[PDB]
Amino acid sequence: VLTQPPSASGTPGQRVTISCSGSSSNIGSNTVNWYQQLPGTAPKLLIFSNNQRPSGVPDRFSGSKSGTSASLAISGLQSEDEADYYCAAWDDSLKGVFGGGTKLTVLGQPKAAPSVTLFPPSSEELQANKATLVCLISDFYPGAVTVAWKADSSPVKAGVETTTPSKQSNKYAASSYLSLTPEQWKSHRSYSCQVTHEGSTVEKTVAPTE
Amino acid sequence: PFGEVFNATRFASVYAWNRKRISNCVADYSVLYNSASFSTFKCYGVSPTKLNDLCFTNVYADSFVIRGDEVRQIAPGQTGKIADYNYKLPDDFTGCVIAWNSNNLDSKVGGNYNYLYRLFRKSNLKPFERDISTEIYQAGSTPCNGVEGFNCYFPLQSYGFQPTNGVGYQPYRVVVLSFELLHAPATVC
Amino acid sequence: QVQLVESGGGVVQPGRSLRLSCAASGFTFSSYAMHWVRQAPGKGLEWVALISYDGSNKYADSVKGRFTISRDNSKNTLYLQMNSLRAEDTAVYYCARGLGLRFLEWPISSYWGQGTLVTVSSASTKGPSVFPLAPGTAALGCLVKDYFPEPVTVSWNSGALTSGVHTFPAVLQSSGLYSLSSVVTVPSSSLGTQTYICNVNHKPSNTKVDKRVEPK
Repeated sequence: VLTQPPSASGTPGQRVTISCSGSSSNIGSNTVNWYQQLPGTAPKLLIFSNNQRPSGVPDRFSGSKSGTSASLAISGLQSEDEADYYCAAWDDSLKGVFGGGTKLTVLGQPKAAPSVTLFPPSSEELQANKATLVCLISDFYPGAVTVAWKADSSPVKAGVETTTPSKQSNKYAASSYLSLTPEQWKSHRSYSCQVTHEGSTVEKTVAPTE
Repeated sequence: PFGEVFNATRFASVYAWNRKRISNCVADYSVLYNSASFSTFKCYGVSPTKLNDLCFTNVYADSFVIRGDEVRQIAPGQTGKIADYNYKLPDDFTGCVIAWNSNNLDSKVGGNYNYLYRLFRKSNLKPFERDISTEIYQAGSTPCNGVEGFNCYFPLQSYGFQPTNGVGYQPYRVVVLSFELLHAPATVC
Repeated sequence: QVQLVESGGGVVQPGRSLRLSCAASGFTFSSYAMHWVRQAPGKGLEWVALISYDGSNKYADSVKGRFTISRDNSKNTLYLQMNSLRAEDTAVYYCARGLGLRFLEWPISSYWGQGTLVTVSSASTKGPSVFPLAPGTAALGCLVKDYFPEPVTVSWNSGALTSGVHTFPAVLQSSGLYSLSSVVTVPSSSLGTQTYICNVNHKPSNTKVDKRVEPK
């Protein structure tokens, strides 16, 4: 009922704006509001009544409203602004509406190569007659990676599963799992996950010999 | 520019009242005094006549929404949560207070959430002082530590104007005309 | 000490019902409108409903015939009864306080609850198996394997160990079960003397598993 651009971005120090379109039933007759949401966390109010700030919200956050549109301006962009921004407005239906949300990415940030740790199947899992290899990828930017699994220098896509988000470190983390039978783990002489990032490939290897 | 003010689609909330500098237009105040669409039209320190005949450096038109039975508070020397916490006229004011019923513009079925007023303050406003703060209000003795606990409240409230409210509770649009000669009350030339 | 603690989440067969609760404690809950808002994983917030500080209930269209919002002011508790539940009802449900007292019911105030996850599916809840990942630093951890639904908690030494701890986001197998690893990086010299216990809580299964992780 309220449309926002899905994405926005800027460099630390820029001014980024986020737009919101509505209708006569909502933005056209009631005030607009803005919320900041960090990943999976409860949102925080930062603008009410078109351009008023709750106590604690910096003045580099700024709201405006004309007709059926509304805009959020973030001056002096900081990395801690990386988040989802929602406009919100009462609808005369007596509803209450959040726009789709705009994920804001703070872009000015140094590339970093990933750290890879590969665990063999534990002996306690092998006693359960299952076998999982665990590849953990850490501390990389930007967040795109390719993960590939090798059984005896041969690629295998059979039982692989992967992820990819950012963590405590703005740096990214991901994890990949290879499912195997105990016999497959014993009968091959080695397994690898190779992690490709910014053209450069880093690979780790485990073997049932060790 | 009496159009921007009296006929605006929307008025400000009383706590965040709007101010427009007039000074330089040409104002037949007498036509306003005659409307009878204005429920209220008190002048202070000057008569409705000779309202064109006074000299000043600045004129201001202040405007906001309040409920019907709060209009009597927009006058010098009044008490109450509007004159104490929202819009405060001074004792030696010179100018006029215009008001009219805006039930057909400012009420909504279910409730209007848009018109606000401040409920609490640590002290009364200064004449013509504007307070758009939203700090937590400590009502009791135990401080709030930045959180709205047991005796600790957001300092703003909504009128929730409904068409069916009693007339004392219906919204009234208010325009205060103010005449200044160098931060002193304007008089007649 | 303003708290909103909500519960009632978990897995529900489609079509059946479910009741959410939200217990408030640090303030005069009786004086405030309360909201419910949902968020499906990876998608936008959707407003669900509000209830005034006494009798005035507004609902989103997408739930208007199936959900009912309730208060019990003498128990300081907000409720949400859900009926004819559908796969698209799957989300994290937050309760949240109105911006101000009485009539300032809207907008919402950034005093929100923890959120609880509702899953509408025929799938049955399964507890995880937990395997140790044995180790100038070393890595060691716990593999948290084959659970549903989200989430699991992971701590180390009952929370006494914080440095070096990174719990990874879960992966979704084609089985529909999840798996997760938590890893901690340690100085390679500690492994002779100090010890590492991962603590896995899957509150949907109501299972707590602990695993010592030792050198080979």
